[PDB]
Amino acid sequence: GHRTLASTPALWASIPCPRSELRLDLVLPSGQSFRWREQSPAHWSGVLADQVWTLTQTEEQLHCTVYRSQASRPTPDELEAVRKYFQLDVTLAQLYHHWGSVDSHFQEVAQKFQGVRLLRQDPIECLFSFICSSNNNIARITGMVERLCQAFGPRLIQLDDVTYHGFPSLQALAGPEVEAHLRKLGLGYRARYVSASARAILEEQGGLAWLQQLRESSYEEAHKALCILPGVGTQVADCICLMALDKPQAVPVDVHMWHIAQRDYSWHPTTSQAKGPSPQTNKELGNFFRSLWGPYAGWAQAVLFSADLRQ
DNA sequence: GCCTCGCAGAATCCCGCTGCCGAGGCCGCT
DNA sequence: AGCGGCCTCGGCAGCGGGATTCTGCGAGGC
Repeated sequence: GHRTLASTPALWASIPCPRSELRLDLVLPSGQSFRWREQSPAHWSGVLADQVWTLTQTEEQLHCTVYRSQASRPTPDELEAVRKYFQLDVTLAQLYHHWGSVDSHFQEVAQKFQGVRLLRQDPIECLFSFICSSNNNIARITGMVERLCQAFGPRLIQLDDVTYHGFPSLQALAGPEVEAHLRKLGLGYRARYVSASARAILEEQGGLAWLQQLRESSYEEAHKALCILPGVGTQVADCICLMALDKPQAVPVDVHMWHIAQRDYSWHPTTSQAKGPSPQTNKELGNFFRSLWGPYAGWAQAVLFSADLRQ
């Protein structure tokens, strides 16, 4: 079973994270990832780097525990791994103050919202998780990615309901027949969007090196490089850039963002000739959000997304 | 004696949207 | 002067499971 606060008191790891800077219940199930579930209150669990992670939040600290194989006191290198995963070197209070000074709508939204953060995931993990998250509700994608991880991932242990697996290796998905096999599992057409976006990594773009060299490249170059891949449009390209490549200038634009804009901000496509999902409208909204907010507008977008979901 | 209220069961919407199909702009050369 | 076709636009629609939202059916009792 998933570890509870009274399960194994010597199997935790505390890191400094105030509740004003971050809130677990508003970030992880808020579309940004699809490998974390809740069983007990204020608990989350998902596999990263072939290791099961369980996260909970106290008033001023974040508590962590791991499943691998029979050892406690997780090593500080994984603490730095989750620190990079959670942008703990970044401060959000000053960013909230900046946004409230420039625009009072974000302050009114954040009058009860304190700490909608963003993550920084592995690009293979985040990319393949967000392939099958297009035109799809969160719970379906969560079960969807869990079933894919069961089918193609190295399992760890059956933890009282369902086995947990490492996220599938890139050699496991770049083969043939995988589209039909995952369509049997129920990925929909996204299965094709996985297959065409697996071999293209290793057979036509240059392997894992081409993708891993994009974490220090320029914005538009990396954006177009991800957009060339099949199934990775501008929304998931910006999602990968923001949550796997450390590009805080990127604002994801989706159904929630556009409903929020058209109902709260009175923004309409000026240069564009329509009001429907389109790359020009996405670029216009990105430029507008960057100009009105600044260089870190994706984080304010994340707060807006968490506000949209819990309402 | 039929019509208000409940009530179970289909229909449709929806959800963190890309690939392909219409379309102007830019070149093309009669 | 005459219209063919490359290149980023705009509009859906493909894939499932859960909510709404309609959509017809029993009891009734004024």
